[PDB]
Amino acid sequence: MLNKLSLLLKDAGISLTDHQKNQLIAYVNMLHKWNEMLVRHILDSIVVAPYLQGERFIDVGTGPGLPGIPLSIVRPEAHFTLLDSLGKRVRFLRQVQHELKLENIEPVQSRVEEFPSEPPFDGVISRAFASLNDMVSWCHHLPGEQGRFYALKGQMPEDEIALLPEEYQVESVVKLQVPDGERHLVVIKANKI
Repeated sequence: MLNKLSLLLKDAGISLTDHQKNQLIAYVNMLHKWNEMLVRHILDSIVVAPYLQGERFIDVGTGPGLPGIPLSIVRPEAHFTLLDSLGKRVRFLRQVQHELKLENIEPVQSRVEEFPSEPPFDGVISRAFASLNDMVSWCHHLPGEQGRFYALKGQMPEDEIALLPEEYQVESVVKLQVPDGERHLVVIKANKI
């Protein structure tokens, strides 16, 4: 009830068509039934949306759709595959897809490998892993030759970056100062050859 007002207050800086906001609104009512952390997860997912390069993305271990759903709402021209191992989450995501009438998402049940990934993704995102290294190791088969790994951290993840395999490079780090509210988006790519 008061979650929206807070979310509206936070969006101060991000534009959103009434349509996009209505989908977001419905999503919060559905997510609430599924269950201030919620608002914070929705906001984080939205602020990062602009930095995802490409048109084909996958959210590994999406759960009830975080950051996946909020991302699909604010990036209508991009396609988001929402992956989870538990059919219960996938079924929820399908309801959401129906309620908000999302046309750019694909709820799919499968573990990381059980997933085809025939046609590579431009971007892989996830909040299910303990560290950057874990994420890249588990999702390594997903990004195209030019695809990227996106991870949202709080303070500069110096140790985790240092623990990244030589075969992977931090292409960029986006320090976000909006909201404490310290946020760093790490963009990783596999080194060629």
